[PDB]
Amino acid sequence: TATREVDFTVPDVQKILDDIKALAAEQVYKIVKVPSISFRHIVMQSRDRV
Amino acid sequence: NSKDVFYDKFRTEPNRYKALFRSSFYNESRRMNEEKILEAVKYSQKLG
Amino acid sequence: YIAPNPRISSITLTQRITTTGPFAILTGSTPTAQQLNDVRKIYLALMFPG
Amino acid sequence: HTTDTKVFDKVAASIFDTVAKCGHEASPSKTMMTPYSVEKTQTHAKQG
Repeated sequence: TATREVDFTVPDVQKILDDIKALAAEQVYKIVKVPSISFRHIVMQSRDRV
Repeated sequence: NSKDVFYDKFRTEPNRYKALFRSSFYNESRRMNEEKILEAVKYSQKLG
Repeated sequence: YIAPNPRISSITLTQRITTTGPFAILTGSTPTAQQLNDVRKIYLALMFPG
Repeated sequence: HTTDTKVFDKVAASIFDTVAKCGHEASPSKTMMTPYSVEKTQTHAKQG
């Protein structure tokens, strides 16, 4: 009669601490030599307008 | 290593280590344990 | 029919330390068929006042 | 403190390499590394 259904009454705190510790090592920036392109040009049949 | 143990009841809980058994170590353990049985079967089929 | 959250009655602080509830024997019991019928009667009385 | 299989593989490989470098050698097919199972001097325990 017991062990019929899974119970979640006791939480796992060690797993929570491990998750927070793993989250502590995230990197939210990057180091680059050139910036990204912000403007591009479309060449029409003209020689002096774009 | 304490021996002052008392027991109360059974329960069922989710397994935290569920995803850890696809590792290479467990695969190697199962594979060699199968292979020893295979060699035993081959030897038995050869001698008899 | 929904049962209350088990965490409301008891709290666990460590693995082997847990608070005890005053109605542990009642909260562990399960109804019979006649008792379930009585519960249905109670809710029928509640949903039709007078 | 991990669940990623790669980290566990690295840990197991380090343990086996350390055992090998001491002059001994341990068979990976008999080495026990698991939860919910303890065996000490011909005494077996599974899930309590």
